[PDB]
Amino acid sequence: KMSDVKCTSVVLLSVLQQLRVESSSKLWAQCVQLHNDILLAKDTTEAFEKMVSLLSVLLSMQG
Amino acid sequence: SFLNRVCGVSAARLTPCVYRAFDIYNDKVAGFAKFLKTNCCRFQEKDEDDNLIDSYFVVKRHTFSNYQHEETIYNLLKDCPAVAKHDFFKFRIMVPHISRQRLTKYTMADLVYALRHFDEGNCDTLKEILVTYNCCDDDYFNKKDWYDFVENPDILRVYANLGERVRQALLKTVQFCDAMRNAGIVGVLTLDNQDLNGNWYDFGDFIQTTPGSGVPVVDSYYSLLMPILTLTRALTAESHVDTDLTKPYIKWDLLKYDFTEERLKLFDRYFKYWDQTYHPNCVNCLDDRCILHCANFNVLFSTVFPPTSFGPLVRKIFVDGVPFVVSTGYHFRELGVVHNQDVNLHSSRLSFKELLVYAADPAMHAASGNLLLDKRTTCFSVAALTNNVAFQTVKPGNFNKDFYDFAVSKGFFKEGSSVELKHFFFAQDGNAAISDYDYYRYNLPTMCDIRQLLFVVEVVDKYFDCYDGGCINANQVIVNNLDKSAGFPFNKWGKARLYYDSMSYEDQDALFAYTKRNVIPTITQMNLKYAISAKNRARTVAGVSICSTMTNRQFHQKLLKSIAATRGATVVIGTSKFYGGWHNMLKTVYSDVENPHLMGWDYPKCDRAMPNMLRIMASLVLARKHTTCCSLSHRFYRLANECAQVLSEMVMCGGSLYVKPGGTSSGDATTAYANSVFNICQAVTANVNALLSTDGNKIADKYVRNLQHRLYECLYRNRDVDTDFVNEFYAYLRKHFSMMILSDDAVVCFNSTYASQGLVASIKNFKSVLYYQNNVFMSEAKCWTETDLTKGPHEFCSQHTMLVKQGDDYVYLPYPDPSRILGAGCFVDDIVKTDGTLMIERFVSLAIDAYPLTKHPNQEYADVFHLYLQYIRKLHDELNTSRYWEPEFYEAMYTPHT
Amino acid sequence: DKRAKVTSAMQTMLFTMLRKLDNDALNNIINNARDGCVPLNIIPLTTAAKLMVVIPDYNTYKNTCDGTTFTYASALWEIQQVVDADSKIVQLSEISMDNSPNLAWPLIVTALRA
Amino acid sequence: TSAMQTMLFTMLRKLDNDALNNIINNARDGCVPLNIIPLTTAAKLMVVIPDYNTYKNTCDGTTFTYASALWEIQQVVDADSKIVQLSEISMDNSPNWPLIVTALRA
Ligand SMILES: Cc1ccc(C(=O)Nc2ccc(S(=O)(=O)O)c3cc(S(=O)(=O)O)cc(S(=O)(=O)O)c23)cc1NC(=O)c1cccc(N)c1
Ligand SMILES: Cc1ccc(C(=O)Nc2ccc(S(=O)(=O)O)c3cc(S(=O)(=O)O)cc(S(=O)(=O)O)c23)cc1NC(=O)c1cccc(N)c1
Ligand SMILES: [Zn+2]
Ligand SMILES: [Zn+2]
Repeated sequence: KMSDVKCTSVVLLSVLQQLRVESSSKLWAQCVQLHNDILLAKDTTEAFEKMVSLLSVLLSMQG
Repeated sequence: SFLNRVCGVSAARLTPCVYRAFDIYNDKVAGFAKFLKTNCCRFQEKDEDDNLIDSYFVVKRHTFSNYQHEETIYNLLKDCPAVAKHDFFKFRIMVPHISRQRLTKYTMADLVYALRHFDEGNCDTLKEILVTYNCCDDDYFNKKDWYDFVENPDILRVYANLGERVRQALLKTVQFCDAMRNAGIVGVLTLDNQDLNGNWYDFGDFIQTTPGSGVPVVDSYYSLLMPILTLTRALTAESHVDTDLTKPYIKWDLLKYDFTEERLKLFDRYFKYWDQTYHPNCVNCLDDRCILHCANFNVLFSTVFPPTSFGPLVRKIFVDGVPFVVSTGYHFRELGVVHNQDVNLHSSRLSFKELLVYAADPAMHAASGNLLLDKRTTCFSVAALTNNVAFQTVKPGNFNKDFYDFAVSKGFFKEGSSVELKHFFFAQDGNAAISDYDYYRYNLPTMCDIRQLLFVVEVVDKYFDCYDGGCINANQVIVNNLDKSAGFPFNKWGKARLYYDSMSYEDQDALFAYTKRNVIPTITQMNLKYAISAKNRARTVAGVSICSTMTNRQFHQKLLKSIAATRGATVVIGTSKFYGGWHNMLKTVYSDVENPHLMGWDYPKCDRAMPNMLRIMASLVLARKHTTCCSLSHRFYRLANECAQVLSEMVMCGGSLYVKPGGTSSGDATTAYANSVFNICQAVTANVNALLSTDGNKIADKYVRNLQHRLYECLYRNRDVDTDFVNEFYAYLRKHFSMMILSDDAVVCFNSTYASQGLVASIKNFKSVLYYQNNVFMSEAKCWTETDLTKGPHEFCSQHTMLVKQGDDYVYLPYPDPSRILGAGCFVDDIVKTDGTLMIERFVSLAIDAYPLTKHPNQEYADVFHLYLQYIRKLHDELNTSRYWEPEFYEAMYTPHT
Repeated sequence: DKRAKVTSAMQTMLFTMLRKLDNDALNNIINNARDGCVPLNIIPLTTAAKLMVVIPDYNTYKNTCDGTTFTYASALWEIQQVVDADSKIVQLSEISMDNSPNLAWPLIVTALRA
Repeated sequence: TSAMQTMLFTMLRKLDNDALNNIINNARDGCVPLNIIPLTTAAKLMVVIPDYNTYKNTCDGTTFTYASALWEIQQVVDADSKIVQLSEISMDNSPNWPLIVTALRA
């Protein structure tokens, strides 16, 4: 769906914010931009492309 | 052989050549409208090449008596260089002709009408004026939204290229008025008799008196011209050395704040024959209409002066032998210099009320802070109060997976269906607060039509005559939520509850009596808001200081509680939509309107772009309930405190102090009521501009033609209040333009044949009024029209309307966007995730909102209430008609028996 | 109850800001006025010792605070410290056109009056 | 904190995307990236590879597939921080390990 990937994007930015991503201005700004774009997306290919790039922020750390 | 006769008079090679705008006042018709031109001949002049130039030779024919009359008045005024050269000659077709020489294509009335009746796609004359006088190239218009102040702020530079021609027109009007007074000529100056080079040419309506005793009438000229003076920034040259654009700016003294003689010199240079008394300091004004009149001149002259001259005026004060910096006054852009009266230069102790006043004002904060140069914004930065800058962020929302899995279990969120997820908690990065603060660049210094505003304020005051108000004591003040914010310095030590518990009733009474003689400038704290939205923009709260909100409650609460308790009025603040209140509101709007349609509009950037003159007007309307309890000086100092506290306040935004240019503050409780006054003001001036710009010769109704003829003379010809005509125009507006106002949201029920004939306002008039009086472009895509009144208004306060059967009669019910209800259910704030009872109250509120969806023809909309009721039943099982787990509880909220 | 606690907090804050402000240049600015009344907006413009410049990109930095000293508000300011939005010290040699997509903009330049 | 991470993964698997499952299953095997996976074409991507079997599964030739997109190698920088050739990787040169790969989008 679209609602499922949008809700998963919200949960992903919540667990990025709990890992203190926002102590990095450059990293936090990129995550906010991807999350905002996913929440305003209309088709599922762009939203999943930005979901790839947002999940790569979480998998760049140690978990 | 007429063509070689006209150039036989004046040696210049000529080429021969419609709807023009006129300011008309006759015994037959009165208005500022576009009329037809039939009796004239225009010949154009050419350059050294065979290319046409802006010189025109207007030759018209007359009888013999007015030919002798024009000649005998032109021979007395010719020596003025502000007069266009006139050639008088007889041509045998013997008919006397009058040939004016080297006029422009357009007059000043064409410029003033084209900017006061703006229409996208019907603006050829404004484009021609902008191209002819080199403000912009022809290709500039191709760009989309070239006219829009918000989406293209380069149009301010384009319009400001026109300001030097307007200043020369003002100078030539003063020269022509001096020439008329020195020759003993009495006449009315109108904008259609002056071209865009500044020359005056029509002398038919002038009469002759003894020389030295001429009186030119210039109320209509100056007052119709006034919005163009700040739109084109016509007094830009007055900040340069010797009023020359080429010369460098005037280096004013930084210590200088008075500028009273400079304001008087500017008034004498540009408005010498304006006959009303101008007070540069509005403390010396006689009433509220005098304050409005003299504050309109101050907003034009304050654009000349350095921006560091405004704000609080500070002075070194010794408390118990210790040097202290305190504010002893204020230099307003609108009100001039205001001094405080209870200024003690030497003090022994510091009482609690004076300590509160000394902690509230920005003098001790900004005098001990560092200098700040913030290149992120264009607003005036005052001082950084800390060594660091705060970058606060907004977290995303807390996803409610239980409700979402329950909703997908019940068959929701299928693709291609009506109800989807559209409302989210948009997260914000570190640059969100200052980029939201940068939207105060949409507030521009705006001069109003003062003769029009002084009539519109008397009509708007008729909408507020049913309420009662006045000052109350501190023991009569009811505080709704004691857990509101306390403004900048006071939020470090508690909420608003601590300052109401600490201060005595006598302390609050003395603080309120201190504000009737002194100005206490305060600081507003702007923070980002953690809220759900459908758009990407950041939301902000504003915390006004406890001093301001305490004395404003004491000044305004009786009137605000009386407005919020009145049913059946125009302002519907405080009327609940429950228990049949939506139906009563809508039956009040369709009062007796005879050919009714419905109509709504929006105000783009209303919190930011609202002019300071209209906010001062709204405050004076709200302060008119104080004729018994307040003197004139007390009411002026209350106005000055409101201007220093919620209008031109200093804003703490991220550890730093800035200057707010104006606009409303979203944390002040008076903001909704001031927005309603502003809304009624814009609607009344849209109706005045619709009625005065209609050709009265083609108005068939004699009552309406007589009404516009009295409307023009009540604006521009009389300076007293015709109290009998204000009642008549208010009754006319109540009959044909019934309104429902709730804080800048509005529906009207208007007579549609009157709107097609141009007798009441339509969407076009609201667009024009917002363009010249608000510096915004209202698009028609956010405005709506509803021709069938069984369907309700398309949207009022984010609520849709349905006509359903309830009992034995058809009742209007309100319903929201179902996507909004599901998004509020699925995404939840942090406090609601902690306690499970708060989730039950949140879902009961959402099921109350979503109950009228069950009566919708769409079954998918109707299932939202059943989903919320089943989830409420589940939440109750994991934990009469007074039981919220049954549909009777939600049916009883929309039935008229309260 | 709370009146005594709020009074102490308000009183201590008023003295703290009072102690921070200089009294030589502040009395020099005030005494040149006729009636002893000056605008508030010129008090940190003329008497402050620190200047904080918040700079959003490199194009503003090369025009506003270039070199080790710059001129603003008719005074000379030598740069003491530059930090980024993450509050870490950025050296002067790091602020070029090359390295500016590695810097966390905005930069907050702290300067002292010469 | 732990509950949200477990909750995020449960829904993430529920979406069942090709690229999301690719990233999660290869990062389960130690093959995590170093920067953000870019979306524009011809952009940088640093990714570590800890095991030779994971190199066999991911890389084949001068190009490899990550997040259901094609990326071709510019140069591989090992733990010795110097350039490793394309044919230099072999099963007997794997004792001769975790080495980062830079690539661009096809
Ligand atoms: C679901 C929902 C959707 C939208 C909104 C909402 O606040 N809309 C807005 C209200 C006010 C303003 S204001 O600050 O300019 O006065 C808004 C401004 C903006 S904007 O200036 O950023 O474009 C946007 C919205 S929005 O519709 O949320 O997109 C604004 C609220 C809700 N919340 C509820 O309906 C709700 C939640 C809990 C209980 C109940 N009974 C109701
Ligand atoms: C339904 C209703 C009922 C009662 C009232 C009412 O009287 N409110 C208040 C009146 C006066 C004051 S005063 O202290 O500044 O004189 C209030 C102050 C405050 S506050 O400054 O302490 O927060 C709050 C309210 S409130 O509306 O009850 O939220 C105040 C308001 C409302 N509000 C509306 O009708 C409304 C207002 C704006 C938008 C919409 N959609 C609806
Ligand atoms: Zn006055
Ligand atoms: Zn009063």
